[PDB]
Amino acid sequence: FYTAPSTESKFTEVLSKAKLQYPTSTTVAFADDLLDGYAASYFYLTSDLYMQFQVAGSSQRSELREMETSGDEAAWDCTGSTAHVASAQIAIPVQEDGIEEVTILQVHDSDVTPVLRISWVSSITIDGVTSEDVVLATIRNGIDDSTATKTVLQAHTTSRTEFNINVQNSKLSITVDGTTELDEADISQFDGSTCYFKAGAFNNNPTDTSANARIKMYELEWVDHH
Ligand SMILES: *[C@@]1(O[C@H]2[C@H](O)[C@H](O)[C@H](O)O[C@@H]2C(=O)O)O[C@H](C(=O)O)[C@@H](O[C@@H]2O[C@H](C(=O)O)[C@@H](O)[C@H](O)[C@@H]2O)[C@H](O)[C@@H]1O
Repeated sequence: FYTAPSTESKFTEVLSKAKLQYPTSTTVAFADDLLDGYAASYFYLTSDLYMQFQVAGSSQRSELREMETSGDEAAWDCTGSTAHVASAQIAIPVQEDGIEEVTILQVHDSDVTPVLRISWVSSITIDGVTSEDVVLATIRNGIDDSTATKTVLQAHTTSRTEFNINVQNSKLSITVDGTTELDEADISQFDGSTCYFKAGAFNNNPTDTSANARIKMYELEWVDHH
């Protein structure tokens, strides 16, 4: 009985440029499936026109993965001269008890490393400073370095928030409601990698593997320029 996100033309283009993964990395719905009215408990359109992702379990996901309209997977040069831009209007609800971190946007390499995760976190400690209930940027220091650089972007609000990721020429910037919160972070450690965007709900390290992470997107698009 779930309404499909494809019924809203504001999502037609990104869905044509996406495939849906759930509850792990396996695709459950390709672009043509998504455009043909795909809907389920973990991926549906709310009555007020949010595309809502929901998932439970450790490291489980309901996530769109960037695709080309050709059906090729997106695999752009992570540090190339072409600008790649993802924009999303996201409402992060108060998360259920036991939900501790939810990744909502990513730049992922074509193998096994997230270049960037934007995530909500219950708590984070960065160089001795503890922040509670914030939205975080995490940039991995390398493919062979499991550590990452972390930057608080925003105090969590239930309000619809505009996020923009701009990647170009080995730098990455993030704006939140129009304000730069990460200014040209270096990602040269992904020279020679290819990359793609992801958006949705990716549940990291829950303390209740039964609780549902839930994320709502009012707008979502990804583009490039030359
Ligand atoms: C890292 O995030 C991982 C996510 O949780 C998902 O599993 C994703 O699929 O892969 C991400 C990744 O590998 O980058 O998780 C590790 C971790 O949990 O061990 C983080 O490494 C720790 O980070 C903290 C910190 O920087 O605050 C350190 O205190 C700790 O010693 C580890 O370095 C990593 O930063 C990243 O979040």
